[PDB]
Amino acid sequence: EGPEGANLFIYHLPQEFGDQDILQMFMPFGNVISAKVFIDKQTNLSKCFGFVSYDNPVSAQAAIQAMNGFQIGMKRLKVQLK
Repeated sequence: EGPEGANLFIYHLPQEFGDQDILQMFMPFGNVISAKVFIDKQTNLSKCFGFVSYDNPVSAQAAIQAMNGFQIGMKRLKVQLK
């Protein structure tokens, strides 16, 4: 985890997405220093939301503007500054 408002919560993820998936999807907006999908630790199933950290707040802002409302797997992502 890093800087500022450089941290994002992403909701309505495809349940099949893992850490690497979310990392690669958000790297186009800048240097991602950590990315995590949250899972139910009994079933190991994704909770369909996760966390992404950039090394700068402008990347996070760009990611929000581009990926909030973005449709993938018949859902629209909800991308939110933490």
